[PDB]
Amino acid sequence: DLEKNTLTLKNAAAVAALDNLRGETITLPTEIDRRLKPLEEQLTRMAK
Amino acid sequence: LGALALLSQACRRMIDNVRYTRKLLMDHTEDIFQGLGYVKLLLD
Amino acid sequence: LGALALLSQACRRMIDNVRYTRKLLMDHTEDIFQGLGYVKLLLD
Amino acid sequence: AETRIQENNRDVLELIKRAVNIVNSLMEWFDICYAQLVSGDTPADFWKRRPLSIVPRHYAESPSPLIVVSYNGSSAWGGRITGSPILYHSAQAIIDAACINARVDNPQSLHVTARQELVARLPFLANVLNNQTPLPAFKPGAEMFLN
Repeated sequence: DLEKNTLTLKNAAAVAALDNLRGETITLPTEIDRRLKPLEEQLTRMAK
Repeated sequence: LGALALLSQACRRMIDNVRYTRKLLMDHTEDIFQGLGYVKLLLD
Repeated sequence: LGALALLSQACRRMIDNVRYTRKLLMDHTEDIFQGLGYVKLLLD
Repeated sequence: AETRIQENNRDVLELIKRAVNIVNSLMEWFDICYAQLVSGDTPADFWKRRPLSIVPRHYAESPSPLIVVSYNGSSAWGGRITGSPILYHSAQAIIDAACINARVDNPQSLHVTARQELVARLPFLANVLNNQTPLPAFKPGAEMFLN
């Protein structure tokens, strides 16, 4: 019966890592958008 | 004026291509996030 | 010829910048893939 | 990497502004007054003059971030007073390359060269390959069911 306890402990120790990684990638699309924003300004300058 | 019109068309199409690439990247990141959420739900 | 040379230099610089941005994006995607693989290994 | 990207973006913006231009078509008095008025000091005021560091680590067990505060005046973990702080790098790329070389996640079933490289790069990992002090799997939380 130690397998259940081992898997429960592993899940408890991995939930923090999993949801920390999930929350770290929440701002990733915003970072990509703000990094690609100067490209739009450069394109507008080239068009002008 | 033909060369200027061609340059304007090239600028418009490159802007459209950049916008399409950005939209594709956003869709890919959203799909990755949804897959991660589904994986977390399966292991909840 | 100075204006034409400046335009050619600007085109070369913008092509180099586009190539550098593409290389940076490729490196970032490779790093994300390696991190995902390491996470999968840690939870194997 | 983020700093390099930011400085590259700022250089690009500066050169764009230069091209556009070329072609178109200090708390000393405040501290004195605060000391005179409040006439009292707390440890949570001296560090307010310098930027702080927050290292939250939340979890689904309870909705409460694990805020971590690090000193800025010392060369500790997370402090930025002389240059690049500790990053904990150069210990993942080699492992990832070794794992992807044979498309096998488990390092036990890898080649001899990969094992030698892992031993040389990681001195602390040489005590696992020799198969010393055998133990079933790797279960740190064995005390409960053992007792």
